[PDB]
Amino acid sequence: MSEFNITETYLRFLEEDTEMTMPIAAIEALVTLLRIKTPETAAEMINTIKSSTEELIKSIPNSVSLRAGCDIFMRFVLRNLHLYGDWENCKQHLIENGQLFVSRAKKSRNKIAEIGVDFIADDDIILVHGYSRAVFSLLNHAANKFIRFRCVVTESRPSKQGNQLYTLLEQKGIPVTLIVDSAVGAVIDKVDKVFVGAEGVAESGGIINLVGTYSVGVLAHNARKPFYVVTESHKFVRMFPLSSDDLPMAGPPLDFTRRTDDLEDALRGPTIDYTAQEYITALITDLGVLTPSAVSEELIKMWYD
Amino acid sequence: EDRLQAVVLTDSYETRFMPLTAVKPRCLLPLANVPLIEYTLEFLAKAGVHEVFLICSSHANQINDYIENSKWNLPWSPFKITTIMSPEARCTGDVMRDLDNRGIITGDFILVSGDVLTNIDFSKMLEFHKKMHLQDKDHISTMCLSKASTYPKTRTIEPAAFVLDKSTSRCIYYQDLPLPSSREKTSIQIDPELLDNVDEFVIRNDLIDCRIDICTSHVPLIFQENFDYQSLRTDFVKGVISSDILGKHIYAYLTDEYAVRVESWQTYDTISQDFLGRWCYPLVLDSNIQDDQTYSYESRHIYKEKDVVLAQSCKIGKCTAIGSGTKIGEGTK
Repeated sequence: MSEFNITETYLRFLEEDTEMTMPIAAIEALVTLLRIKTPETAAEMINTIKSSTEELIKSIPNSVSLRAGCDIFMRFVLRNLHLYGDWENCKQHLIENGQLFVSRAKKSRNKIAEIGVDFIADDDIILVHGYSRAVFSLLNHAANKFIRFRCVVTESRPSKQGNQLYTLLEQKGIPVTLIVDSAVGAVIDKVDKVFVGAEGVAESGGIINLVGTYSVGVLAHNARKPFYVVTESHKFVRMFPLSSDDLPMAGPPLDFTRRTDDLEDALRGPTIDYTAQEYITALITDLGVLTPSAVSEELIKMWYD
Repeated sequence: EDRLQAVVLTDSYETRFMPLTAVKPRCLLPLANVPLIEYTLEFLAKAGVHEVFLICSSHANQINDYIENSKWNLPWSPFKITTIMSPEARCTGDVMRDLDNRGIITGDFILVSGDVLTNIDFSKMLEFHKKMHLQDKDHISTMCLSKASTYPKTRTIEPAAFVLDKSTSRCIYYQDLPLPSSREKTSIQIDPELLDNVDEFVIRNDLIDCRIDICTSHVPLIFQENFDYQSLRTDFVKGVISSDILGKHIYAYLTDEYAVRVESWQTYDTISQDFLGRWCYPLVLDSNIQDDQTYSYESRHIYKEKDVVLAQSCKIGKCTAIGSGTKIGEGTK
């Protein structure tokens, strides 16, 4: 007898492997939610997940990649309840689909590595920023193809992830430097291509991942380099700003409260930025390469109704 | 007009490439990762021919099996392909007369001696040859050649000097120019008795030889009973014009662009780089026709196939060409 909310199902398998990421872990928790708890009626099933997704937003309010996972699972079970099976087969007809994304969204990243080959060409110095793991699997395919390139890793401050990526692919055997994020503007002229990855895509095409992907994006547009971004086909959320201000973590990005005893002072600003359509130029899906205008329409094609 | 016959002969420059050539002919040697049989064959595929006639005076067994592995024994080629075996040291012209004693060749047909490489059209050569037909019935042939304009004396093996007409471009006489580094044998001679009906005539040097001549079937019969001619232009184009036969007109032809023929490795040194550069427009390397290659072009004349393992920190300079199955290392150049 589980409850699927916090850790009695969900945070079990987040300590199982750091190959599954946050939103499909919620998708893995949401598909097994109605699988065991199948209350033989179409009404309270969706009322179970509306209780369960809204407390899951309440569980971690500042991991809005989960909110994209909370978004499209409702978009999954809506059309899966469509084809009009009167809930008779649609109990089984949903769970015979069932384990799709643990067989399909797990193979997002290698399918990204199938079609993201011909971006990193011969002798491209590559600017990466933040642990967006689809980039590394694209770089895993690049080392396994023995195609020639180099790599440059920025910081990820304060999220520390840039120190991991230097250790992650030096053992793989790529010539690489870790650079500070402060030294982007004096180095970007030698840099030719640049790869990042969003935690979620907004309505105009959003980069809702890290602290300064918009900073390195607006550098690259004045450098006039193709600012690519690597993601997959389950990373879409309706949450869409008008400025570069999303929901913050807890407070406004200009706090002026004081240090009580020894409180952290680098952690006063934001941790999530926003980039509109203007500064990206292409992105990757499991559907294929995608222009920043088509990422608006496919995020609206089944979203208005 | 129709039925474009031809005759292809390799195996005259075995003297030239003697550290090589013991196991394979000169024509089998790779210029840019692929040999130079098919450089001529695709060029007379451009000619719109119907049949060829090979001459293999040596290494005859390893010619046709390569043709058996070519596209030319498969029935959509422009020509059916025929070979003629021969024993060794069967020089030029004596290959013709025995073939003339066989006598398959009818009408107009294509002499390609040596091994050639070019970009010239087949069209404007031939109505120029038909213009000679409409200007003369005692005509012989039209010898198309290029113009090595900025470089005399670097046509390596033999320097060829030609004198021809202003208007009709009838080649008046041939005399072989000596070695240009040899400052001693400083005299040419042209007998002015045969200079009657020209009176304004052009004497040149820079017509680089490529032996690409086309002619009617009457002039090998003229060449037949004159069995004491052993070369193409060292003896026969002189004696046909040095007043011995009366009233026979051979023409040449000059073009303003690329046509060349391999003589030595120094010719193999130059025109390989000219073909690797864009000096062989339009016949370029990324066409990838022959062993249906996979070359992709990059700037500063980079010819890489697929399956090319390029290592880190190895600079690739200008004018290079890389096939598959290759692996460069670190720190090479």
